[PDB]
This record gives sequence, structure tokens and C-alpha cells, in this order.
Amino acid sequence: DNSSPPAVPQSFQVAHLHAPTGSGKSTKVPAAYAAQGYKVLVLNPSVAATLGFGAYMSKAHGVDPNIRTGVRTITTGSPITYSTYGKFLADGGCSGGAYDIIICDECHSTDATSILGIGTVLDQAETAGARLVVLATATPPGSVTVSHPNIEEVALSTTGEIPFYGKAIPLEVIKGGRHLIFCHSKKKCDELAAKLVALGINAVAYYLDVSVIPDVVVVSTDALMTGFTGDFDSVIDCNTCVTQTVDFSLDPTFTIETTTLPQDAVSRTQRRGRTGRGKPGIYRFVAPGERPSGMFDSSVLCECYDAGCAWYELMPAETTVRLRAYMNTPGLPVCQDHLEFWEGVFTGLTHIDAHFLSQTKQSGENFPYLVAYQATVCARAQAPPPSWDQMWKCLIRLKPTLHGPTPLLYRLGAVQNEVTLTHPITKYIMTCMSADLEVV
Amino acid sequence: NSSPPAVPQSFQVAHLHAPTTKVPAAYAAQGYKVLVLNPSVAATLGFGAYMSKAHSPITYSTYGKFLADGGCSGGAYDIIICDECHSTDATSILGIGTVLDQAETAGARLVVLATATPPGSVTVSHPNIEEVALSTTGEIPFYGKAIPLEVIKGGRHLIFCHSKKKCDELAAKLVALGINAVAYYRGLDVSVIPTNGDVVVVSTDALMGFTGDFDSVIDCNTCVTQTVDFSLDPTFTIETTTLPQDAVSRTQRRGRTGRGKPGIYRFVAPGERPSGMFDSSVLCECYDAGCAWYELMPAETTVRLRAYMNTPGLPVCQDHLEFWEGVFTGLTHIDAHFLSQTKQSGENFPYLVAYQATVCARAQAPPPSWDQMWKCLIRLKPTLHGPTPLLYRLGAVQNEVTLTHPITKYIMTCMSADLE
Ligand SMILES: O=C(O)Cc1c[nH]c2ccc(Br)cc12
Ligand SMILES: [Ca+2]
Ligand SMILES: [Ca+2]
Repeated sequence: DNSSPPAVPQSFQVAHLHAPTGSGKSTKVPAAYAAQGYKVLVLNPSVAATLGFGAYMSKAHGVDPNIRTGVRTITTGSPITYSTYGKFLADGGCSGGAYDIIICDECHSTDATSILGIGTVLDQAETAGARLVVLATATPPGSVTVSHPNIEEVALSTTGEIPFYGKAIPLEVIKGGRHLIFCHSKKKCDELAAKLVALGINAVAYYLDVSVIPDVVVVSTDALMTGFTGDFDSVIDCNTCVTQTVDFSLDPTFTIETTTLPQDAVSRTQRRGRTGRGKPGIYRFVAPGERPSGMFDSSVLCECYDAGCAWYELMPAETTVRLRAYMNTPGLPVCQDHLEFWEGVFTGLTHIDAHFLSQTKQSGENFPYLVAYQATVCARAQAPPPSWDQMWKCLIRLKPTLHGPTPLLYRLGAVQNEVTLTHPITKYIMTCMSADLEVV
Repeated sequence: NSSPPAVPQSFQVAHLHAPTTKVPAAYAAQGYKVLVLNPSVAATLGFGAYMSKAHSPITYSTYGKFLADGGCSGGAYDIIICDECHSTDATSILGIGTVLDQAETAGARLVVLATATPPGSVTVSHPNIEEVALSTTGEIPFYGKAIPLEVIKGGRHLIFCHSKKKCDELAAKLVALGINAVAYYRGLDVSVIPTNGDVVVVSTDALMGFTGDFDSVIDCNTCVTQTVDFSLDPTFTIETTTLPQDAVSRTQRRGRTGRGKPGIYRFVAPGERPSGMFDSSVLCECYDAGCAWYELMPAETTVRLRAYMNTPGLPVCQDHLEFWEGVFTGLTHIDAHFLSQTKQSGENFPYLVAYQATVCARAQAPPPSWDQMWKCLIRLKPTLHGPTPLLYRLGAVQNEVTLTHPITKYIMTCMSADLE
């Protein structure tokens, strides 16, 4: 719809704002609405960003916004409120009468919190008195990377002294002094570094804490992020990423696993973006292509339901309503319509052990509810967990429960113990798979 | 790029992002011998002359024929136009990769990669077609939403479903409500009503083209596609998945209505998957086809596919070239008579099927099942002797399996070593 900030209408509308993010989607835009006399909520996926906007508004313009994050909450009364999706979700969502305008910044984000948070805004904002929701991103669905004036991009050839994802890095260009290199996994961040900390070029691997630079060559996963020492002269990109996916493996039910894929445009623009910051920069790549942005995996829907039940006190049917509003809204990332299936499985998961759930939550496991629940049925059948990986630590108490086969609900990682596939909850999920997933 | 690249002085690869004959004639006026490649040379509408019809400086052929001809012959062309270069069928990908690898050595000075739908393309509005979201209100349940009887009672309508089974079930529900509903899917008669009267065609993505009326299209916005699973049981599985449709698919389904007269498009999902990626099973297909059809050693197939993957502006895929090249290299001594048979039957992976049958016949062991795929072995009696030496899964497996054939172990090792 808009490449500029949409005016406030007289009846509720959902507007799309597609703008370069240097143009202050998170600063200039909410400030313009504020100057007009509106109360504006600004949502972002990351805690750092949210605090980072608050600071900039206090320092560069003397405006002290409300800040709302899990770790810290500041209330000044300013018409501008900065919050994370997660904190917005924990706050219970849209507070009646609070906001005239809600900006969903980085609306391209496909982590579970962002999707459930935006779904919630689209379900609730009109009823709560907002006149206008703005879905703001620099990279709408279908976006590909465009050229950058102060970054020249050069294909790697197979000629060179370092083996790199089927191609070669000529020894020179990483002796310029100032370099970031992206590898898909941890295991090959060491192996790649060590294949030249032993060669002496001086290199360190990131995935822990920070350890770098004013020379140096950093090789890291995506666990480093967009800021820090923006001075690099070149980036070298393997152009692939590790993503979470669900397999309906029927063994007995589903598996959450990881796949290595070609990077999408969001990934490529961002990795390339850590050079050419003022200076001229060079981008070197294994592969010229990229998936367009705008698709996400059904395993992320699973996560939304997991967080609904674990963090936000949402019955699955309520999470479905929020996600349904997301899925019905045009110009947002798309996924398989598996709402019925996941509402289905989580609704069958009754009488979870509160102590286990309040152990997996603190642990930072990805699916605290699913984990605590498998552990729940394990304890009550006096069976062992599916393995003695760290995920299952809430059960340390091998001793009574080592009685036999694990009653396996689903696969969240590697399964080491022998299993039994006949538990009523397992049969229940299988029936939900028949009921709610299509065939052929 | 929107306009036809002027012929340069050295060899290069250009991209023509043209919207929905055009350009080739222009290059032919200038003395240039041009070759134009498509998936098919049949009339794009389903009616009219073939593209190869003579009236020459311009040849019209297909990627399939081009590959069978052995690719680029001599200095026979200055300009090669790869049209519909967004196509991700195996023949198109191997065909384009062949052009890119051979064109310059064959003395061509320009390769045009033309498509109306570059990577990242999204479906755009149609001046002539009104689009309306289905609600959950209506008599006919449809992929989680509902079709109201009112919008298909009377008139002519096309409903897309993702499978044969869904088409039968939906048509039966319509007929029971008094609608003249007809199921269409491959294997059928174009018995879609002859005429002009009310009809609701319930169809898969068979039926292309055609000649229907259709005041409206209703779209499930779902597709079925082929995927490889690296399932370690023992090795990999070729399977079929349902995914959200991509922009190509939505545009094409919506384009059955609003031809001339205004039309109405009704949908289950507002969004599509952006176009521009394909599965690793397609790579596997390319090597299979290289070995069965085109007499290509796996390393020759790799060379062509690598050229494709180094070329910007084309659909992307996982880099499994070394993996697939490695498994086909191990597949030695295939039974020739079996390969002939799976080639004639139109199996999707004739080399892989025949090779599994070759391993069965030698161990005098039965096929993984007695589905039609395995009928080269049908001289059955001596062979049912025990477990199946299972190399990979190309379908459902009914027989008892054994996982210790050396070729199974070989492929497992390729998986360990070539797949991260
Ligand atoms: O920590 C944040 O502010 C974001 C967030 C992500 N997930 C959350 C769950 C609860 C609460 Br409170 C907050 C979050
Ligand atoms: Ca699978
Ligand atoms: Ca699998």
C-alpha cells in the first residue's frame, strides 16, 4: 500500500508500510504520529532494538518513551510506547483505549513470538479502539536482494587456497585485515578457523560471547548480529542457513528437526550488510541465488501454540483465533495451514506437571510445553525420557523410572531408549494427524 | 530487464524479464541464427499451430528434444533463447544448464534467459478478474472455509482441489445438493460438459488451456509436489507433499476465468509461496535422466547442473550435486532389460527403479512391493526368496527388508560424507 507513513483514517484500517529501515520506521514514523497528537505503540521482535529506540529518542530528541520489555519496564506517560511482541503478549495484548496506532515493525519476522504477536494485534486492535495498524517492513513477502552502491559483489571461483562450501577463498583477500565469514554451523566454525589459526591468519569463532578487533578474520554463525564493529571491508558468505522444520514422520507422529537450506533474501541482505557501512565494501559468495523471503515452516505454528500454553495462558482455541487473523491478512509471510492440527494436539495435552513446565521454561528449551509434557507422561508411566540429553533434565531421578520402553508422543531430538507407540496421547496425536492434515 | 538485449561483441548471458515470436524475430532480421527453447512447442493457448511450424533463421524446439539431440551442435546458432526459464521440471533445468555450459564453446554469442516470472515474482492484480476471499459461511466445506451454494448454483464454475480424491468427494457433495458437478483429473475424458449449460468442474491441475467458460474459479491454493526425505531408513525416500501454491500456480488457476468477459476468483488463502526454489529430488531426477535417456556420465550431468547453479537469476536449490553424482556413480552394472522396461512404462525414476530391480533379481529377492512400478520382475516365482535388499524408498514398502547390501552401505556413506 504505502512507501510513506499512511495518514490516520476515520475508520479502522490495516496499512502496509514498505520502507528502507534507515528512514526511521521505528523512530521517525511514530514521532510523526505523536506530533499529530496520537498515542502510538511500536512493536519489535528484539529486546535490544526496543531499548535501542528508547535511548535514541531520549538522546537525539529528548523524548522519553514508555519502554516495555520482559527484563525492564519504564513508564513516562509519553504518547510513544516501545515494546517487544513478547512483552506485548505477556501484557495480555491490546489494552482497551490505550493506543490509536499500533506499528508492527519488522512484520516480515517469522519467529513464533512475532507471528503470535502480530496475529494478536490484527485480532484485537479494532475492538481495543485503535484506528490504525501499520505492518512495517523493509522486505515484504517475495523480496529479493538488490544491489548496494557501496558494496561490490564478487563470485568466488574454485581457484584458491581455502576450501569453502565447494569453492575457494584466495589467501589474499583474507589478509586485507578486516573480514567476516559466515558458516552454517558451529562445528565448521572451529574447523574453518582452526584451518588457519594453525595457518596463523588469526581467527575466532562465534556462536557464547564477544571477542573481537579494533588484523582479524571472524568466522561465525548467525548468532552474531547486525551491529557491533560495523567496520569490515569484506564479507564472505556460504549462503546457507540452518532452519527448523517439522516432519510428519509417522514414527509414531511428528519430528521437530533441522534442515540446511539456501539462505533467503533477509539472510543474504543482512550478512552482506555488515560491510560497506560508509566505506566501500566487497561481498564474496559461494552461490549467486537465494530463496525469496516470505515463507515459514509449520514447526513455527507448533511453537506459537507451545508459547500460548507455556507463557501467555492461552487455550489453544484462543491462539488459533490470533493466528487465523494472521493467516487471513494479505501481504504477510505464508505457511501451511496447520492451525487445526496444532490446536488439536495441544488441546489433548492435559494435566501437565506444573513443576516440570516451570523447569523447561527456565531452561530455555525451544518447546517447553511439549518437553514438560513428554516428561509428564514418562514420570506417570514410570518410564524413562526418550534420551538423557539435557532437554530431559527435569526428570533426574533415573532410578525409579527406568522401567522400560519410553511412551513416545513425538520426536523433539534424538531418541536413544527403546520406545512404545501405544500411549493414548500418542494415538490421539495420530488421530489428529488423520483428522486435520491433508493427504496426497 | 524489460527490453531485448542488443547482441554484444563477446559472449554473455542476458535476462529478459518480459511481461505476459516476440523477440526472436527481431534478432533474426539482423542476420542472426537464433534457437528458442521451451518445455513444449505446442500453442500456448491449447489451440493453434505448433511453434516449430515453418513459413529459416529461427528454430523452435524444446529442452527435451535439445537434450536428446546431445545439446549444442557446432556453430549452428548465434543466439539461444531459453524461454520460461523459471520452469523447475528436470528437463528444463538440465536443458538450461546444458545451454549455459555449451553455448560459448559452440560459438554462440548470446544466451537469453527469458521468463514472465523471475525469482521472487508475486501474483499481480487482473483488471478483468475480481477476487473474493471465502468465508467460513456456506453449505459446502472447502479446505477449512466454505463455499456458499449461491455462488455456484447456476452458471459455470471451476473448482481446483489438490488431489483426485478431494475432487470426487467434493463433486459428490455438490451433486447431492442439486449441482451438476463433474470431477476432472488425469486419466479422464474431457467429458467436462460439451456445452453451455450450468456445470461445476471440480479439477486437479490436469486439464490445461482447455476451452471452458467459467464465470468463476474457486482455488484451494494448495499443490502437491515431489520431495526427497533424507530419512535414514536406510537412505532416502522420494515422497509427495502438499504445499501452498506458488505465484505461477495461482496466476495460472485464476487465469481460467475472466477470459474476455469479467470473472470472479475465490480463494482459501490470500497469499502464495514466492516462486524461485525447487527440491533436491529434481536434481536426483536430472542424473536419473542423464543415465537412462541421454547417455550422460554423472560427471557430465554435474558439469551441466553446476553451470545452472552458477548462473544468477534462476530458481535455487540445495547444493547436492556431489551427493547425487556419488550415488549414481556407485550404481554399476544395471540390468539393461530392466532399464528398457522402466523407461517404457514412464516411471519417474526409471534408472533408480530398474537398479533396485537389478539388485533384487541378483539376490533372487522380491521387490519392496508388487505395485506396478516393480513389474519388470514379474517373472516372480524364483525370486520371492526372502527379504528385500532395500537401497532407498521410491514408494511404500510391503516386503520384509534387509539393510546390508553393499550398495545401501555405499549410499549411506555418500549421505554421511556429502550431506552436511
Ligand atoms: O523478553 C522480551 O521482552 C520478549 C519476549 C519473548 N518471549 C517472551 C515471553 C514473555 C515475556 Br514477559 C517476554 C518475552
Ligand atoms: Ca518425511
Ligand atoms: Ca525425515
